[PDB]
Amino acid sequence: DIPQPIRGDKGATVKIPRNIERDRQNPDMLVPPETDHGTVSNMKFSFSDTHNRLEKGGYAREVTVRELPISENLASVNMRLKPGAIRELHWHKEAEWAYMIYGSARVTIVDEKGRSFIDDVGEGDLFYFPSGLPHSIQALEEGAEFLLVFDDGSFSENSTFQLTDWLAHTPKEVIAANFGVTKEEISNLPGKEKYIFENQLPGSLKDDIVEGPNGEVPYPFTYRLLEQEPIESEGGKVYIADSTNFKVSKTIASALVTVEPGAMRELHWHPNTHEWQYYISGKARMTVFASDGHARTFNYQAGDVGYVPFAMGHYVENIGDEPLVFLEIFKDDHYADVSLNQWLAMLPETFVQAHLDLGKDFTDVLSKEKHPVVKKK
Amino acid sequence: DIPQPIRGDKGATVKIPRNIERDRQNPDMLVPPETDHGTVSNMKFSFSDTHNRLEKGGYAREVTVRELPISENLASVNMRLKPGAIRELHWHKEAEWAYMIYGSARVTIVDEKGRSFIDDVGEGDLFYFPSGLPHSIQALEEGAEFLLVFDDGSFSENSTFQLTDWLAHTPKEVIAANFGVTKEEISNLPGKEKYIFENQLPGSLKDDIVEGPNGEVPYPFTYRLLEQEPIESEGGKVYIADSTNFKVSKTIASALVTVEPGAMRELHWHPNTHEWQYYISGKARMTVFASDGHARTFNYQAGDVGYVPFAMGHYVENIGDEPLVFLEIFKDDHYADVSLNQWLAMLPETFVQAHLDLGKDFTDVLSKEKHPVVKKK
Amino acid sequence: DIPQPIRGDKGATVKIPRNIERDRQNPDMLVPPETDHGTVSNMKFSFSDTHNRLEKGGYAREVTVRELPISENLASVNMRLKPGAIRELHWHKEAEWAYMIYGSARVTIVDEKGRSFIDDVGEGDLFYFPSGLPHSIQALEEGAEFLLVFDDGSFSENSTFQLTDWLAHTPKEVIAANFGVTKEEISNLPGKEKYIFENQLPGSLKDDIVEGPNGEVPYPFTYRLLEQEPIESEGGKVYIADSTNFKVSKTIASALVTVEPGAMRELHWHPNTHEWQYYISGKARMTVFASDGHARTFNYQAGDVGYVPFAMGHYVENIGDEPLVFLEIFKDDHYADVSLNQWLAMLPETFVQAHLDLGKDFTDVLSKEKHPVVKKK
Amino acid sequence: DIPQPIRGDKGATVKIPRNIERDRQNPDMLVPPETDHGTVSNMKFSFSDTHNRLEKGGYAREVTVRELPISENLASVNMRLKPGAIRELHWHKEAEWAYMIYGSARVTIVDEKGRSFIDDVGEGDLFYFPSGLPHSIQALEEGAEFLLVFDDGSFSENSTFQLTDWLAHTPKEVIAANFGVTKEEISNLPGKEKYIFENQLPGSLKDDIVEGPNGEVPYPFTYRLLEQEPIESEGGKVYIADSTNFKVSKTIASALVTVEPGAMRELHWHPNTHEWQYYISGKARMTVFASDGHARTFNYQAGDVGYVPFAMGHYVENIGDEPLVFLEIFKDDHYADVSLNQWLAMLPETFVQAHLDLGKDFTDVLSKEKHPVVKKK
Amino acid sequence: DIPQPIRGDKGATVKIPRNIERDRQNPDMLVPPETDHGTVSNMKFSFSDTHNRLEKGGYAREVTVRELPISENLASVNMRLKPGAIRELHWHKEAEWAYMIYGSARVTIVDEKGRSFIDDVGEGDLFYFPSGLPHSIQALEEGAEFLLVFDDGSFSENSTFQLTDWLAHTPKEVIAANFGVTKEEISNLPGKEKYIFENQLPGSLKDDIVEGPNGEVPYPFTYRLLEQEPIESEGGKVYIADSTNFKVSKTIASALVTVEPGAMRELHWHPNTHEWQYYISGKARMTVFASDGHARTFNYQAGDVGYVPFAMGHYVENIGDEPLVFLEIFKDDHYADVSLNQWLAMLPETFVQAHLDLGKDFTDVLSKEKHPVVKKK
Ligand SMILES: [Co+2]
Ligand SMILES: [Co+2]
Ligand SMILES: [Co+2]
Ligand SMILES: [Co+2]
Ligand SMILES: [Co+2]
Ligand SMILES: [Co+2]
Ligand SMILES: [Co+2]
Ligand SMILES: [Co+2]
Ligand SMILES: [Co+2]
Ligand SMILES: [Co+2]
Repeated sequence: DIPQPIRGDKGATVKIPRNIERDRQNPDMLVPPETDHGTVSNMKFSFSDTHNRLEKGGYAREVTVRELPISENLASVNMRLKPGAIRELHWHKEAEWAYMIYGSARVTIVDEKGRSFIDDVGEGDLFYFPSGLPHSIQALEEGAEFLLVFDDGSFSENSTFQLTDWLAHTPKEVIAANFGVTKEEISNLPGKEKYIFENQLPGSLKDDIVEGPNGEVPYPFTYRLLEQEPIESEGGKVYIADSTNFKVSKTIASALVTVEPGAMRELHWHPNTHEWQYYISGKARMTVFASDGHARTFNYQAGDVGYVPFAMGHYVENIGDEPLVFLEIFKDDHYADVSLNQWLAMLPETFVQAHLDLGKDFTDVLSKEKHPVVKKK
Repeated sequence: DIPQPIRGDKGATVKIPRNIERDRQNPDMLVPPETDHGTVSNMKFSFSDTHNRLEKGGYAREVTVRELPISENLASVNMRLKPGAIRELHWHKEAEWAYMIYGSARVTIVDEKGRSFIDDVGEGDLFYFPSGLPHSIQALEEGAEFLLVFDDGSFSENSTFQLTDWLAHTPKEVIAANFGVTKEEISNLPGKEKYIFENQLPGSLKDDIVEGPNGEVPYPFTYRLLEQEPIESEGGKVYIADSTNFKVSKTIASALVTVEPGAMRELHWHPNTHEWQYYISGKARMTVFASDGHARTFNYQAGDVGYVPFAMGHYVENIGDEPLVFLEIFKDDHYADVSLNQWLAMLPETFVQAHLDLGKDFTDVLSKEKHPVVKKK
Repeated sequence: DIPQPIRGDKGATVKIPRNIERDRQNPDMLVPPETDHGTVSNMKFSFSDTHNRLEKGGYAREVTVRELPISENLASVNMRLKPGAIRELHWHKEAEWAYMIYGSARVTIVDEKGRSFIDDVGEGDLFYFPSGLPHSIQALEEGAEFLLVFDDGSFSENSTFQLTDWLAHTPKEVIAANFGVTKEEISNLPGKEKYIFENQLPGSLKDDIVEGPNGEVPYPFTYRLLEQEPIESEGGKVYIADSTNFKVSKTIASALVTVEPGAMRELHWHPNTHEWQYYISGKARMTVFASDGHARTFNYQAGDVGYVPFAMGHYVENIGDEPLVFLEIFKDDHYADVSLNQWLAMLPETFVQAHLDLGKDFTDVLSKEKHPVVKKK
Repeated sequence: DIPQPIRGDKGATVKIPRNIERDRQNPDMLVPPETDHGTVSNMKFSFSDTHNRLEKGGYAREVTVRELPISENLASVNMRLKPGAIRELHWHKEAEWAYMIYGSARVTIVDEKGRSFIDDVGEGDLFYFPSGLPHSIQALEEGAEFLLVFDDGSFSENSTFQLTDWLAHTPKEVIAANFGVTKEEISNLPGKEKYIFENQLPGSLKDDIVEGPNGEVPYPFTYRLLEQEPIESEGGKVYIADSTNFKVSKTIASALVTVEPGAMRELHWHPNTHEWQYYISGKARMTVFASDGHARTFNYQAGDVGYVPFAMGHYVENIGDEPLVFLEIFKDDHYADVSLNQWLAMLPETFVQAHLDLGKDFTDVLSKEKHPVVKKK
Repeated sequence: DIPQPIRGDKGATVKIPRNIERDRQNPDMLVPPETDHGTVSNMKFSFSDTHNRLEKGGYAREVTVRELPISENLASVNMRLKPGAIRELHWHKEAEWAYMIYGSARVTIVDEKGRSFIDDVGEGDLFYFPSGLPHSIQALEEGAEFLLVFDDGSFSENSTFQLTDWLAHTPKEVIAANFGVTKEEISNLPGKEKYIFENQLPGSLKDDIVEGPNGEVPYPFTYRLLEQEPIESEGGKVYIADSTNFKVSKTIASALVTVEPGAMRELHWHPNTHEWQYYISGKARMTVFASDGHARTFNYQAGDVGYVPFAMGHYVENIGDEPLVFLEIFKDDHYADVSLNQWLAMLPETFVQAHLDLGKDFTDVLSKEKHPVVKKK
């Protein structure tokens, strides 16, 4: 049927032309909980509402601070590559973190000491490129689609540094003198960037490996997140990757969260930094508690970006009949949360009861072990 | 008698209605030293000039960047609790540092790993809560009055995150699902925050201690400052607590300084960061030397906040007949100063004489040992 | 007696060393009204808490954004001159408005067309100097003390442009070529600025007037504020000067308000801009209403600066037994206010009743005429 | 002859009065490479275009963010001292790094623990003073001329903290009480700063050394850069000093680069931070590649400051017949670059060929060893 | 000969490699007047130090806030066109003012009511294009070279809105629907912008004029500056154009100043706004007096930009043997200045004497008429 912004005796039918589809995707916004209050920034933006850059070989679209101004420290690109297609050799000012949602791809990277790392990634794997280090992505036989996250909200991926672009804007005399070749020998350099371009499939990983007088990199730039043992609680699963296990990932900590229907990521906050979210699949609502009696609830589904400013209280509730699967990203060297449940369980029961005006029947259910995802009884 | 802004042949009597009381509290402002020069920001604000928030169980008032704009990195709350009264369980974005001026109180804190620390503090003790970590304060039988310092000037304590406020702005369905209880069971949750509230006195410390599967915290969140051996020089005493002795205090370094009458905190500066001051008792003047021939003198007494921007030269002189007692606060992992006296004592005497146009009779009195507080002969 | 921050069952006695004199000056800050709520910036500062610059012939002290950061658009100097003493010929980037509180002075100004205006100002008169136009102030037989207001909060009086300072930092060859004289004829130029200097009394005003070829200025730069007919209401008087009557005063609108014991400047706000206040004599309290359930009360007396950000609700109550006299200053081309009383009086009484849940007995007292100052019955 | 802004069919003769000398110093600006494109900030400023402060004993002139706004993190002073002349004892907020271009000088420094270090420096030596630590420079028998670099673009050296200035603006009573002497004994203190002043030559280094109860400094504050073994490639030499070899230099990394005629600093970028440059001798051009098809070429010669924002591609080409010698400065704890040549040499040749549309004849010349300076064949 | 930074006993010879040619251009910077003091921003930049954009038909180079950061409100382009060459139809956010230094050009503009103005401008004429109004410039038989000034310092000429660029980035279906034509009829549209392009000479002005239904523009967009009567004084001429005579020039006031050898633009300041300068021919020095004892002298010659922040004192002295010709530009609706001479001449002579410690022999030379340019006697 047709939803209306009505809650008990409050609200009214909509009398003007409206976007009923979007209203149906945002039931907790058209009709917020009575417990919402006050001004809170927007914490939700869909990749479907962004310009998609189409190239021969795939596409790329972004959610940055220009779409979602609350997220000043983190931005993201949803990138797709056809089989064999190459995201051109390049670098940026920002560090890059990635999750492989679909397919597989080969990455390259050269570090500051001239050492190369080349590796394949599959679904559920991560990669991380430190700031300034040059890299590439090439999709294998199935193609690839993945999420890139960059540690500056102002990022733009029409504005990174491309190999062929650099050369196209360096005097020919200089390129020739740099390499010890003639101007003639470099006459066929492309006159513009490629960005994404089609290419034949690469050979075996084993045959791409390049040996150097500087040795192997000390830590890999890929990580098999789904092959780790998750934190398992009743209604779901949590896989964490930060700089304590994925060693190179110094500026980005991540978690992949799965929430079964009827379950929720429990009430908690982060005492370290802001949370940036991407919703891979499913449907959720989350209330952000902003202090001083301020709270706003948001709805999310596949393709949405979410956000929770530093230290604000939140939960993520599955409100659909399918699994809810989302990433949590933090610009920091480690993941950390404080669980509301565990916090109160570790305090004297009389003290908690004095706060909450509730009795022993509440404090008895408190648990001193942390269960990030909990399921309704 | 009635003081006038007159110094030698300079200045004149006041001919308009005036605040004679305040003028008497500020003799070095109504009549600055001839050596003051140029524009310098205000470095002085009284808690008596702030709004006091009164609650059942005590009060709290603050000096922030909105009162004292030079102090952008540090703000402070003067908080008072009646016996048994509780400063409600809460958290903030800022780290918190505290000094117990009067009475005693019990604190609680839970860290990111779910480990609890509960302890009593008495006069002269400190506590420190890292950013984001939740905590509480409850005054014991004498009540309590203490100074809180927060590591962001923009702090406001009507704007921290309260337990009952968070719950009051979370949908009931969500609270019930989070804990595995019915909406009925949480029906009596307060509909608003408490902030400070009255409560019966707590039992023994020994009986409040809560055991956990995550073990004890690695370092205590309280510190007995007055039980340490002070640096002792002729006219006073200095007790320092930074992250090298009070291990958890990573973002705040402190010193409690006592200056006998006729004595002064010697000429020095800090090569690391800004100094924030609180005057516990007594009366002082301080000249801040701001470079480029700029200097301004300020007066201080009990209840005043003071400040010295990064690297500016200063001293703190007791100008009353009682002990002068004040705190120095630094947003850094350690205390450090450069003493003017010791600096010059460690340089060739001819070199110093060449600078100062003074002879061997001056350089002979220079001391290579540091005496933070010196007494007039 | 000794005031305590106690109101019924709220609050507690002060247990730490305190500023009792300042507490007596701020009773509505030590014990605010219970209707106060939430974070509001400081709206109060005393000239007695500022460094007084003393010179041969008088003094100058200032309240600027460095003292009162809410006041970004307006700054003030309290300046005193002994008989005959001269505030040196100078100019600034800011426009300058002034109120003569004590004595009398001669002012000079030259405009952009090379025309001069020279006039005497006594108690209750104003002057106004448009931005960048050069001027001077010289006290007459009685000396002078006055309040200067500048239309930028970042103002400093140590940093305006002084005549002798300009000449001291111009090459002697250039000064010589500028006036067609030799270097020797200007060798006695002061090597530095004077700022304020002693001098004999000037002669009669009529013998100082300088005629020239560009004619008289079109509008005077002085105004006799107390010689106008004030708005008189039950408990006081209001004298207004803005660009509509004091024609040159384009960037500053002003009002002098007198409030008898037991009276108040009524509840109102300004739809145009911020209010800057100076308290000439008497004792006051004001609550600033900041919207969204935020309000904060402040106390003021002789020598205090006050402030009310744009559109915020306020009243100014006399809480002493002597008349309360203050200036209201606005950076705009006219004075404007909305009176709470007059506003409701101009609406249908039943509409007002539906809002306030009061009856005809309330709406019957509302007045359609504006009475800016009302007296307690 | 007379150069014109003409390149092939583009540009035109200059028809207005012009600066032919400067045009001759900037041939790649009057006539940029065709490969330049788009808006790029200015990356070049000459010390010859700055105000020189002359004192008895030498001079000092600066290039700061007020001259070169792209350089917000780094500023520089070119300072000259006559034999025996002393740069007065002082300190700043910024850390200081220096290179001795001509002559020799003695430095002093006292650290936070009261330990002194006194040492001589000669041509090609460096010194580094951590922020806030007080120091001095005195030229020996040949005099001295050197480059100072400060780690804040906003630096000004008329605004650092001078010993005699501090004392000149401290009340005499306070100075006397600080040292335990009479006001009489300090009567001859200078009434103003000296900054740079003449003085007789110092005695032996051995006789200036001052012994302390706090021991020797753990790491020296001077460094003999030219006595280290340089990285040697075909057309030049690179000497690097960062915090890994010059231990105290925590915030500044440096390299001195020598480029023979016909040679160039190869194409590279820095993945860590911005580059600041000083051209000691010779003549160069450099193209800064700013991403998104933006590139601008600049010319440089002795006395010029240059700059390369974080991660932008660049090279430095000798375009004269003398050696090109320049400093590269980075605000970071280590030097790091990525060499374009080595980057591509460490990747599969087919992959590189696919990017560049070039064959095996290009990829064969790629070198896996880094040669910072390369010479034309 | 070889200039050295030596003035009497102050300064020393330059011991490091140096830019002797630039030093010869800046003698009052290598050896400033002793009356100079303190930190002042750079007020000088050369067009010769900027990247010259070369196109078929001419060139464009710019001085913006990225070159001269003190100039935040005004930027400039030196543009050259060959005979018949066209600066492509375009518009910008900034208003545009121009002075024709060489040759002649045809300009077009269309206003907000759809009315067109087309006119020819020769040497010494101005044009002005209000913000956002579309225009073009086309050189006549001689070619043209001119100075453009834009009322925002952040301007870039690579980033204005070009006709063909707009069409190139609009969907072909939309362009077709916009004009009621087919996609094929617009297939020959340029695929990119032209910016500057060659073209045959236009015909007579009379045959270019386009009549339309909205009528003639009310005020012309060109002005014959050199055909007005200048202010003539002893050593030169001043021609002023602002909104009072050149009616459309609402945001830019201008003056062309000619100063004979041995003459100077007298000591004055502007009470309204900043001054931006361009030096057309000749050689000058100017001291900018910045208040508080700060002043700095700069040298200028043909091709230089200069600046004087709001209200700062200045003069412009011809220091060569040829006439000195420069533009003064102000972002305001009128030109205004206060003359130091005229100012003092309009005050009582004894008041002036008391300030300057000079006698009647000085005040007797003061002139009540403004002479903007004075000649050395
Ligand atoms: Co990338
Ligand atoms: Co979270
Ligand atoms: Co707290
Ligand atoms: Co200190
Ligand atoms: Co004035
Ligand atoms: Co008002
Ligand atoms: Co230094
Ligand atoms: Co480099
Ligand atoms: Co244009
Ligand atoms: Co001028």
